[PDB]
Amino acid sequence: RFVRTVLPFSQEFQRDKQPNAQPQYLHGSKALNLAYSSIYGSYRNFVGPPHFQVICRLLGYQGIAVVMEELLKVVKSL
Amino acid sequence: REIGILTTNKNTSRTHKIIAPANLERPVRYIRKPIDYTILDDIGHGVKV
Repeated sequence: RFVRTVLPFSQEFQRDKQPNAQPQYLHGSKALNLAYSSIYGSYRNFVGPPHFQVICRLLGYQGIAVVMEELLKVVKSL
Repeated sequence: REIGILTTNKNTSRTHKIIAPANLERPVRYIRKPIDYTILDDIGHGVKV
């Protein structure tokens, strides 16, 4: 399992603003939205096999190859 | 083809847990013989008496 560190050395991510819309577009009604958020809150504090398998399913094979090549280039630069 | 560029074969094979030879080691019967001192003469610069 992967867990977050302490005293971060980088804070330059500056992610994009979250999209906001009616409750219907995301997990149906408002009551349903809270339940799902609580359910998935246990996966936020760590990264493990469940995250990797979902990535494999979503990325197929092209995503894996491009990610591997980019990681190799990153290692080469470092 | 894209994931295949970075892929190599696996040197994995299957063999049985125990493998025996085609011919086993049969026992050899014992024969009593006297001490002979004329068996090392044929090797090296031996002496015949």
